[PDB]
Amino acid sequence: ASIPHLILELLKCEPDEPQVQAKIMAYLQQEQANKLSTFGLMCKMADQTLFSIVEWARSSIFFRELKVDDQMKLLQNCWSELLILDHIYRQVVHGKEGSIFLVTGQQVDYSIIASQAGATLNNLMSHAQELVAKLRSLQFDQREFVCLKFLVLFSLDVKNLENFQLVEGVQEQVNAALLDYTMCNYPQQTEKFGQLLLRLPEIRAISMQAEEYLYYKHLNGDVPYNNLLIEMLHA
Amino acid sequence: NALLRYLLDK
Ligand SMILES: C=C(c1ccccc1)[C@@]12CC[C@H](NS(N)(=O)=O)[C@@H]1CC(CCCCCCCCCC(=O)O)=C2c1ccccc1
Repeated sequence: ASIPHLILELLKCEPDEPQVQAKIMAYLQQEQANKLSTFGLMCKMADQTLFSIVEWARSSIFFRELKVDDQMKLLQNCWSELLILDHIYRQVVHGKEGSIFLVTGQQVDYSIIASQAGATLNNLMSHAQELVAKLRSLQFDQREFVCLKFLVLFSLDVKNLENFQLVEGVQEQVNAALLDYTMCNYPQQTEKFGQLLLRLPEIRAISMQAEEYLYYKHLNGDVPYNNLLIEMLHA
Repeated sequence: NALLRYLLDK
């Protein structure tokens, strides 16, 4: 209890991620049976995650209300950050440092995955798990997770929108609701709200570096053909 | 990005 109503409406938009887990792993079980590098596997997992993210956005209150051009602009401004945030929150939920949990729910030792990555993605994963640690020490919960997801989707820095005022209002509403919820449910940890907000630019920097890395790796022919991932990358 | 548009209109 002690949850503002707007945050319950936002929680109503969360997918039955058990079923999403199952469907993604079924898709991959089927695809691999018809030589796939670990990097390509991660690319295809991120592709399915992107499909699910699009289904979550077009399920959102406020978001459906937007012209499809505005939806496109917001989604292509924030898809990478949403991916990184979902990864970080997954790690926070499972909270077994020294392991990485995939959108499949599959746990794999951080060692064996990092061994296969270059310096760029290794640095980005290290930073992501530092963020995981800090958010765990703050007791990042699901309510704050969805509030952050909506703050990232409805970004103030997306220009050339027709209904920028809708995005401004959504930002104001979600910011106020998260303030109220965090400080009322965690008097334990005053300034937890400002800290949560301070973590967003860092997630964003990680997201942008990763986005450009995968873009350049695609231009070099090392990103296996992932339809929506590559489509988001090119634009 | 025609794929994203088809996803959002479907
Ligand atoms: C954005 C991601 C991503 C997508 C496609 C390709 C690589 C990364 C995610 C985001 C979550 C997503 N999970 S997933 N696969 O379940 O959809 C992806 C898994 C994950 C962990 C990557 C470890 C694999 C690296 C080994 C080969 C690297 C070869 C090389 O170095 O060139 C990502 C993550 C990236 C940055 C910082 C923090 C995490």
